Amino acid sequence: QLEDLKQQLQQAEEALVAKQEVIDKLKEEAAQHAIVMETVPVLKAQADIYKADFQAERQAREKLAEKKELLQEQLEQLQREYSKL
Amino acid sequence: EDLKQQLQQAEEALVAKQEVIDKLKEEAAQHAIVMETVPVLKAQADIYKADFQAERQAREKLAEKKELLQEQLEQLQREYSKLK
Repeated sequence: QLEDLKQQLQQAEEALVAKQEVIDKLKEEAAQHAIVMETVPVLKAQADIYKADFQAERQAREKLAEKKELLQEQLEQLQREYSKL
Repeated sequence: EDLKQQLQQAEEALVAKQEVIDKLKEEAAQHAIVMETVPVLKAQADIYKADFQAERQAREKLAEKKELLQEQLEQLQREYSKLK
């Protein structure tokens, strides 16, 4: 006749929570997905700070490097005069 | 008494729940793509930190040579004017 009038819940509830399955499975996948998502803003942060820091170190080296040969241009002309002893 | 006045709820939740299953899949999507951003972001970090450490090396290393260089220009200024 029709025994699935109020017997088709026997399939509705059998999927109804084989779907909160996926919601909980997914939800914990989401947990670890957002943990690795925590990686990138820092990795971005490290790149852009270490580039700036590298540039500052170049600059400061440069600033030092001029003095190294400026000061060594003086040892060539003072030492030439310590040649006629 | 068979008035399924509650299968209309045994599906208003089923629907909500595959609704949420899908919101998750699109959320899981945008994650899975940005997860690709990482070998690149690591590669740049890895390098900007390696090179930055290297410049500190040469800056340090250069600062040392420079201070031996004033040690030669000084001990020479006491030595050239000890004569004159």
